[PDB]
Amino acid sequence: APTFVSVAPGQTARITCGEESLGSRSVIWYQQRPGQAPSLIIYNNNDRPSGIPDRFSGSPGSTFGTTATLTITSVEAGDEADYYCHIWDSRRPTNWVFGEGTTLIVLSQPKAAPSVTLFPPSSEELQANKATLVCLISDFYPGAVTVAWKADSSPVKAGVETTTPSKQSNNKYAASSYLSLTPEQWKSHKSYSCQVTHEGSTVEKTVAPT
Amino acid sequence: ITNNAKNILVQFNTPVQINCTRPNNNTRKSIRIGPGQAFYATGDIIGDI
Ligand SMILES: *[C@@H]1O[C@H](CO)[C@@H](O[C@@H]2O[C@H](CO)[C@@H](O[C@@H]3O[C@H](CO[C@H]4O[C@H](CO)[C@@H](O)[C@H](O[C@H]5O[C@H](CO)[C@@H](O)[C@H](O)[C@@H]5O)[C@@H]4O)[C@@H](O)[C@H](O[C@H]4O[C@H](CO)[C@@H](O)[C@H](O)[C@@H]4O[C@H]4O[C@H](CO)[C@@H](O)[C@H](O)[C@@H]4O)[C@@H]3O)[C@H](O)[C@H]2NC(C)=O)[C@H](O)[C@H]1NC(C)=O
Ligand SMILES: *[C@@H]1O[C@H](CO)[C@@H](O[C@@H]2O[C@H](CO)[C@@H](O[C@@H]3O[C@H](CO[C@H]4O[C@H](CO)[C@@H](O)[C@H](O)[C@@H]4O)[C@@H](O)[C@H](O)[C@@H]3O)[C@H](O)[C@H]2NC(C)=O)[C@H](O)[C@H]1NC(C)=O
Repeated sequence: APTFVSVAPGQTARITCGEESLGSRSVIWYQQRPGQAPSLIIYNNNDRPSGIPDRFSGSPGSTFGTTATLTITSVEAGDEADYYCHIWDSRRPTNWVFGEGTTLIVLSQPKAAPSVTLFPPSSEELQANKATLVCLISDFYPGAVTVAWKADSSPVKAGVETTTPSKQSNNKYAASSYLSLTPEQWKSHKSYSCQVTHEGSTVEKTVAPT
Repeated sequence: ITNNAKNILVQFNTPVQINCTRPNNNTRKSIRIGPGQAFYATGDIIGDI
């Protein structure tokens, strides 16, 4: 669902949101800072409300066949947030759900590689007929999550739950991945593994029963 | 003029200008339907209805 865009400090940003325009549009853009409330940036495309800098510009809604675009030039640290677009298309019915937001992130220091540690399910858990693999990921930047569980050759899609990444008073973010299986399944496959990719760099660590 | 069945034709001395448009930006789509024969159908409409 989320879409991330990396922009160096003081450079232009490109934000895509919404479907292709079928009629004359009235695009609305919103700013949702982390933890805060969504704040308005642009209404009726390039036109803005009081107290908004001119660095934010909206693509015109007169053309057809293109997607809306919020352009931010020379991004400051405060502009980094989540941005949603509200589409008012003449050909399309009323939209009550905003479009998939774009997560703008200023680099704000050098990229860090994830530190992964995989642990087998606890022996005490086998007595309770519950088996859980824990894949820990930390010391990574930016906060991009890539979960990949491979039981030997073939993966398992269901039974996996992961949380949102959050920083813990450091550049890094906190990612924890889990997997609920059965005791007879842990002894079924020869070895499990959880692969973690970050910005195109994959890290893999395996685990085997005893 | 007394008989209603006959129409009443009028001729103007000053022209009244009229502006007509079809605001829909249609498109032509030629789909071959026969050898040497081609049928022309309306395609996607660009812009506001
Ligand atoms: C009058 O009725 C006719 C039908 O009788 C309508 O014609 C239809 O119009 C719709 C669009 O309104 C067409 O859907 C589009 O089809 C595109 C072509 O897809 C095919 O080729 C591509 C590769 O070239 C393959 O990937 C596709 O395979 C897949 O799709 C099929 C189902 O069609 C699945 O079964 C397969 O599993 C594949 O998934 C096809 O072979 C297609 O590219 C296009 O996709 C865009 O829109 C979808 C919407 O969900 C997006 O998910 C997708 O990512 C594309 O996104 C566009 O827009 C975004 C911005 O939001 C851009 O960033 C993208 O780059 C892209 O521009 C869509 O699925 C349909 O094919 C067509 N059918 C016929 C027979 O004509 C008329 O529109 C209708 N007109 C009016 C006025 O009423
Ligand atoms: C009715 O709908 C028509 C489309 O079906 C409209 O035709 C469009 O008219 C505009 C100009 O008003 C053309 O724009 C020009 O395009 C050329 C070539 O485009 C090249 O670059 C663009 C990206 O900018 C790219 O998408 C193209 O593929 C080409 O690589 C430019 O050189 C011109 O500067 C100008 O941008 C459209 O191309 C043209 N559409 C088509 C499909 O030909 C028509 O204007 C509509 N009616 C009215 C009254 O506006």
